[PDB]
Amino acid sequence: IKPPVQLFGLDGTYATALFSASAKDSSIEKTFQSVQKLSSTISKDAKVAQVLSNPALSLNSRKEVVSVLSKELKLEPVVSNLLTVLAENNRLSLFDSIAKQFSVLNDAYNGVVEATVVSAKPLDSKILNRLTKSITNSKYVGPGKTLKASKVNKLNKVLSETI
Amino acid sequence: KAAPTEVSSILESKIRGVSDEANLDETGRVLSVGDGIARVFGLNNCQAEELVEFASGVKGMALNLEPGQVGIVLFGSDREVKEGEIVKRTGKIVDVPIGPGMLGRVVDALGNPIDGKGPIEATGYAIAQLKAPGILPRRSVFEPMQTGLKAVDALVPIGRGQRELIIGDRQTGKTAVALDTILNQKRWNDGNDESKKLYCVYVAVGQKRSTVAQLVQTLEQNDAMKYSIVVAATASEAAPLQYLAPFTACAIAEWFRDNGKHALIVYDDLSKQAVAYRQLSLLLRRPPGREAYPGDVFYLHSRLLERAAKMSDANGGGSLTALPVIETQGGDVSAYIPTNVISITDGQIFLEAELFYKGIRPAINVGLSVSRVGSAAQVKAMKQVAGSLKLFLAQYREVAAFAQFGSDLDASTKQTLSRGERLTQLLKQKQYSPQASEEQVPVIYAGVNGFLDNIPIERIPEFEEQFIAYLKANEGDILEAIRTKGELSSELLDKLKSATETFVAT
Amino acid sequence: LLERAAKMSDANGGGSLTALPVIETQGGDVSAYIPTNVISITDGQIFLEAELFYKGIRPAINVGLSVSRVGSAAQVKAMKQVAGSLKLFLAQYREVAAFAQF
Amino acid sequence: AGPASGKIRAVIGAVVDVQFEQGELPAILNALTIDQGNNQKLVLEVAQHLGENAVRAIAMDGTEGLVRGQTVVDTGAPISVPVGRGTLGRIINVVGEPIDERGPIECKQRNPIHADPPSFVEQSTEAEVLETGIKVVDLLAPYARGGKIGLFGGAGVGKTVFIQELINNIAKAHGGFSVFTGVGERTREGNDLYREMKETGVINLEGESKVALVFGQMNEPPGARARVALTGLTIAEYFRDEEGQDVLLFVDNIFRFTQAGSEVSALLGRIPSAVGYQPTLATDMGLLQERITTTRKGSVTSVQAVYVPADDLTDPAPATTFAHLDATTVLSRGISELGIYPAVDPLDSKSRLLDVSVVGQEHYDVATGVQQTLQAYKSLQDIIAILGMDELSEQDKLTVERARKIQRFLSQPFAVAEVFTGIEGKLVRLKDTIASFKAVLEGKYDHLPENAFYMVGGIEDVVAKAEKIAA
Amino acid sequence: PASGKIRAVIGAVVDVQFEQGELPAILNALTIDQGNNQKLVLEVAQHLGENAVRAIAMDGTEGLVRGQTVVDTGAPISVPVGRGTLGRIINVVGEPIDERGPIECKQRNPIHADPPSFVEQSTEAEVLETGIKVVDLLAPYARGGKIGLFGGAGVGKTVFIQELINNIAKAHGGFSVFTGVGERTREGNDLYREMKETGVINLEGESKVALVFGQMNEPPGARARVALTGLTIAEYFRDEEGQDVLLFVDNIFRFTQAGSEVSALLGRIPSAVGYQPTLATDMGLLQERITTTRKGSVTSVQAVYVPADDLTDPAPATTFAHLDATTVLSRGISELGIYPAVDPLDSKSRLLD
Ligand SMILES: Nc1ncnc2c1ncn2[C@@H]1O[C@H](COP(=O)(O)OP(=O)(O)OP(=O)(O)O)[C@@H](O)[C@H]1O
Ligand SMILES: Nc1ncnc2c1ncn2[C@@H]1O[C@H](COP(=O)(O)OP(=O)(O)O)[C@@H](O)[C@H]1O
Ligand SMILES: Nc1ncnc2c1ncn2[C@@H]1O[C@H](COP(=O)(O)OP(=O)(O)O)[C@@H](O)[C@H]1O
Ligand SMILES: [Mg+2]
Ligand SMILES: [Mg+2]
Repeated sequence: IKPPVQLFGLDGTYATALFSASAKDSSIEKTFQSVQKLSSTISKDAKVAQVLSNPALSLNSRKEVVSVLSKELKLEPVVSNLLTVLAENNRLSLFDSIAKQFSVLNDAYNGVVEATVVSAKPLDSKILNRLTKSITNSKYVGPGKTLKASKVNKLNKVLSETI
Repeated sequence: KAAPTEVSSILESKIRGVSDEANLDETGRVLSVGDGIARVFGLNNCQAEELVEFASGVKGMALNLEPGQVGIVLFGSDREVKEGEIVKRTGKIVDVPIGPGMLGRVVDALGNPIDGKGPIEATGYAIAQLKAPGILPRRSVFEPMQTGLKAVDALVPIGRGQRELIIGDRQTGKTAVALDTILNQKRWNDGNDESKKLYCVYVAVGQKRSTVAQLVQTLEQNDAMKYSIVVAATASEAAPLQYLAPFTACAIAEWFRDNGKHALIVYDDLSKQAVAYRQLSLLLRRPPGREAYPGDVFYLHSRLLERAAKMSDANGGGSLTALPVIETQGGDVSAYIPTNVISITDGQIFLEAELFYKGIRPAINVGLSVSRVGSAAQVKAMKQVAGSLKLFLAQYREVAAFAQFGSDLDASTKQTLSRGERLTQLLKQKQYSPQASEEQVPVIYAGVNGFLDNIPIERIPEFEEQFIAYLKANEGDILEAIRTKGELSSELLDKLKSATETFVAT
Repeated sequence: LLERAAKMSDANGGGSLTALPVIETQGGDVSAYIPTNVISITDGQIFLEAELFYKGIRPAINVGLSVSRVGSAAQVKAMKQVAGSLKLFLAQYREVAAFAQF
Repeated sequence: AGPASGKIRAVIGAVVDVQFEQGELPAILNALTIDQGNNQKLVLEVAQHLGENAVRAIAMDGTEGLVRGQTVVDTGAPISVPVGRGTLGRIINVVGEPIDERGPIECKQRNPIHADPPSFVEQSTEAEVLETGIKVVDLLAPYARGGKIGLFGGAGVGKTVFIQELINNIAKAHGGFSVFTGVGERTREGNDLYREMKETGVINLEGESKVALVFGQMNEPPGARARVALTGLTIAEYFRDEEGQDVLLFVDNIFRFTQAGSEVSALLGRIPSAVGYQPTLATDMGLLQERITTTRKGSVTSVQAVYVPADDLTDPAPATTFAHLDATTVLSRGISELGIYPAVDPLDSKSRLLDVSVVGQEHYDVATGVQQTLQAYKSLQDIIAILGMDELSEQDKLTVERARKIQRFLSQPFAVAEVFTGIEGKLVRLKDTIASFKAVLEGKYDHLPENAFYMVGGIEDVVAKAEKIAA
Repeated sequence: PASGKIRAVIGAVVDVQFEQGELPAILNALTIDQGNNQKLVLEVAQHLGENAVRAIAMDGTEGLVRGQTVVDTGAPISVPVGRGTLGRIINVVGEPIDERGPIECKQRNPIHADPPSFVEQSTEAEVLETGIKVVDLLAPYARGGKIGLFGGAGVGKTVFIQELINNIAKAHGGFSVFTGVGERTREGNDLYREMKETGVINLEGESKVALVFGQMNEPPGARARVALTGLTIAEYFRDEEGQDVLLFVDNIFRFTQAGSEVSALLGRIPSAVGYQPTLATDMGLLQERITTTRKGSVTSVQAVYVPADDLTDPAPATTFAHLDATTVLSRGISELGIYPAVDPLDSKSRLLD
């Protein structure tokens, strides 16, 4: 099963390959919280980051370090197979790209995205985009909106071109 | 940064399961096809230069074995292969059929018969990429290769086991010298002496479909296609079939030299074989070099030419001749592909386009063509007349500029101009008209001694046919003794001078 | 871009478009990559040599190199009658001019 | 129906990558239709397959206006073209559509442009000569009937005028039908060739025609120029195999087929070869030249014209086509500036029918004697530029005068070049050209001048021009 | 023993994957078991990373599958040195190719070694006596330098090499080492039979010249390493025994062309006239080893071939900077009555001061 989200084709196909096997027997909800624990315990830790980003170690040494850290964290289902594929193919240096592409699949098929103005929009999970953007723009413009431009820049450029 | 093999489609297979198919060794899936190249994913048990087979029936040769994929060069069209097709492995290397049953039929680059005469009784199977002979299993070139031309048997005489290059421009005498040498072996192949026969091996590579059909029809009318192998390799096929035509033809011709017979390979042409090897290497993601060629440009032509050598008496006593034709651009013999073939061969026959339009048939420059074997691989009867003719031809070429001022010639200048013009016109022969060793020894002795200086320059063509016909009916004992013994004693020199002096008075 | 400038027929309006493309050479080398590509697409070329331009013969138009593919059909009938042998007189006068220096 | 719909993912120039489904991807050399905004379509030929349910296709027209994600339906087969008797007299394109504004081509069958060539067992050798009418073609390099003819030459030497003059005296009196397929020509050359055939009886709009017109000059993109040779050869191959007629394919020019493939080879993922060419130059030229041969069903006399790059015969597009042609008519730029019309090289042109067993013993001695006198005049001319005419004897003085008169006698005024020469067109036969050349080499026309043979016909026109010039 | 697995095989270049810590260094010979062959030598070129290093095979790589056993020798391409290699035809890997049994050598020196230092070199240029009247007076050969033998076919190139090796072994007591790199198949068999009939190579007696086989029928790794195998046997006689050895490289132009073939197929960019980028580094690593030390010297008499008669090319100007002498053999004499054809005006040397 391939979802219509494209997401590159070579580098972005890492998270899309494991999404086909995780979409069976309801196993997409536990993969979101398990993917965030692998990046938070390597970035702000200063321990397993320098010992894995180098071009040393071996094939059996990289697989034993991922299995020892997953037995005391939050990985017991299909989360252990994702780290073993990136260790033998030398893909452990870009662990943030595999975790970021996995969260974009759940937000596209079960919610909206894009933007509008100023900050972010609302990203509702209704159905169509025409009936959800009109009901959320009137409730967000009144509440908040500090406005800290587009109409003043277009009027000044039209007067300079005719002079 | 990025790589191939596992990508999108191939990358979404190992995440669900690390098994799926239990093969991944003898079979493979095609991931990218185009320009005669198929990137089959898998096939870990496939060796280098091994034959393959697709699902549509087209064969392939795995030459670029990567870690994730396997670059195979298809031998046919790219329209039959698609993305996701099954590619099986044959388990063997690129081989071809050999033996005595291939004589009389035109085979292709893989050994299949294309003449339409049934199957071929192959007595063995030899690989295309075979090793050449060593320095201990080779002997000196002592046998003489009768080509039929009067200017080839006296100047640059080729022998059995040597490599004579056929350099030249476009339409100047490239394929004409190779066709006359193979048709001149009818006097020895029709007999019973197996050591005197020489099986031809014409390997047409790069030519069109009409050029291969015209050359095979001319050899069958003169009884010369019964013991000559024809390797058909047109330019309408793939790049893998034309590049492997030199290795497949050398493996079939090596069976006769390893048994006790002689062979003669004619790689026509050497320039077309280098363009086929560079086309498959440029599509396999490889770095190029000089003149858009690969790194092994000099090793591709030297490996196929070193296998045609003369064996010793302990190996069987056979030999193999290699006649590669180097198609030059505009007469420049110091090019990229021209310099590599001349340095690896033991002699080269130059052919200029200016001497072919004057009247020299064929255009063979004596000052540019030379043989590395010398007079060691020639007959003793023809070596006595070629020794004095080499010094007279070299002196007349340097003093040829004084021919425009004939009113200021001296005594020694007029003798060298008259003898040099009659010797060059006597060696000019027509197409498909080869001469034997006995007829060429009588014509060269009459011009080197001084029996042809009294005749005119325009009567040199009529004197060659009149002296050859009168010697076969009046003095038949002198012509038969020079061919059987192969030498000339004291009684043969006195009988040849008396017969030529009596016939020069009319 | 040069194929669009062609003479239309009577059913298309009867108009035409003339194209005058100038090719900047380097030392009179007309056998380059951009020089040989534009000369084999246009219907004739006007060779401007730098040898006759410095002597005073302006404009330096070589009669033996520049030619027109249209011929005498693109010229007026008045100029073609009085100068019918102008193309043949340029080739005969060039060979006779070199004999004076011998 | 099961239409293989594809989505456009990349579009960079002539190459356009189309992404389809898994398993429903098209094969190589397959026509892909695309709906635009007009009433026509955007034909695209699949070249290679990049993988991941995507294949790179080459567009045969303008790629402007294509967005990412458009529908790309597959036809299932290759580029079909109309064949038969309905294509005669109409101007067909590279995709098989009419461009003459004369309605649609009512054809019963449509064959593909991509097809395999003949085998080695189906080849039929021949040795018949074909009379063209020129004095320098019937004496030096004679054209073979049913073979490939190549008119090599530079820019402005006479390549387009040589193919037009031969079609007005050989194709108009032949039993079979012609096939003028122009690839990489000009916009003005296509309109002048169609109007000349209608006034001579070759293309009748209200009667019967025997000449197939295939459009495709340099005004299109690189995909239409490379496929113009395969579309024009498909209509001529059906008349010689299914109908069994001596077809005559006229390609102008033959050098544009190899230059069109090298323009899109850099964007397809291939490395460049020598002189900026493609790596598959000998494989793409041999697949199209082998199919235009003579088999057992019929003959096909191909009269293509090769364009030398800046007068260079050592290029990769000129030297690779010399091995697949019987008669080669190479032209020189130096002979065209002296007044020889046309500039036919008497020493560089060679043919396979120039032997004593095909033309006879009398014609073989005349061809060898004319080539020996012309080759000897080049060596004697270098000594006259430093020493002068004082070093020449009696034999060298007579050979210089005979070589100048023989070079001007072979140049005859063509019928299509009457607007540039002024004189009328003359056509000499094969028997009159051999008798006039043998009499001048013996000493029967030594008292005549050199201007009596320039721009004349045979032996009858040379005697009438000498008496009128002396009065 | 360190074992490896073959990961890639694209012609002569073959990549092997080792383990952690047991990875081989550069210029390391790798052993590989085949069928009819003994061992396929594969010199290590560089390391691409991720426990992988690209190597260049010195023989045919046809028949190798992905996952073959590749054992590491631990050092470079060793060859047999000493007095046991005299009279036998050796190869680039130090194996016999004369079918006369194995070379019973006591030690094996590697082909990849450093040259002499600045403190162990000769402080004065000495002349080398050859015995010829036109060599000891005109262009004198330097003790420990390079001499170019330029000449055509049939001028006297093969007779000059045989006479110089016999005169140096009788007047000075030095052996020779003929390393025919880039030679032909017919030229190697004719040179071995002609030396036995003259007295230079004796099968039953005592030999005085080494034979190193190096035809162009092999791959690019065997032709480029043919110069290092012949120079290692000649250098051992001057450092251990102390003798003025004479090395012959026929031809000198084949060594420069073989080095650029293996470099262009690895991924390196070309230089001028299609040459390799390290032209001055590859030619200087083999010419500096044939110098004069404190125990002996090593003369070089290679045959330099000009490319298309051009002395200003990249293969002619790079080899002429290290040549101290020159033995030009023009075609003007020969048949004129001079034995041999030695030009007294074209043959120049830097030691004639
Ligand atoms: N010695 C000769 N005498 C007369 N004619 C010759 C001679 N040698 C060659 N020819 C003519 O030359 C023509 C071509 O010969 P050949 O096949 O040897 O060259 P080619 O293969 O055509 O050259 P290219 O491949 O460059 O076209 C033949 O038709 C033959 O008539
Ligand atoms: N028989 C002839 N007599 C006089 N001029 C000729 C003859 N044949 C060709 N030409 C000239 O050669 C030129 C060819 O022009 P063009 O066709 O554009 O170039 P190419 O011939 O290289 O395609 C024409 O301008 C014409 O004047
Ligand atoms: N000192 C000499 N005296 C007479 N002849 C010699 C002498 N040295 C060499 N030669 C001749 O030179 C020839 C060299 O032949 P060869 O070795 O085949 O060519 P090359 O020397 O170019 O390798 C021999 O045939 C030999 O007769
Ligand atoms: Mg040929
Ligand atoms: Mg034209």
